[PDB]
Amino acid sequence: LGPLPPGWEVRSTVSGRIYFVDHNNRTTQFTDPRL
Amino acid sequence: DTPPPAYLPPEDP
Repeated sequence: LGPLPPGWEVRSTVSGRIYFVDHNNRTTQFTDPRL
Repeated sequence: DTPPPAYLPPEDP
């Protein structure tokens, strides 16, 4: 709904699914904060 | 979609 945290890599696939792969804290999430 | 995979560095055009 707003901000994107630094360290967040957006690993996207053509299916239309963005899925989070943060290289810093090492975390994975389907909820994208930019939306 | 299903539960999220492990983390990789991204392929994004």
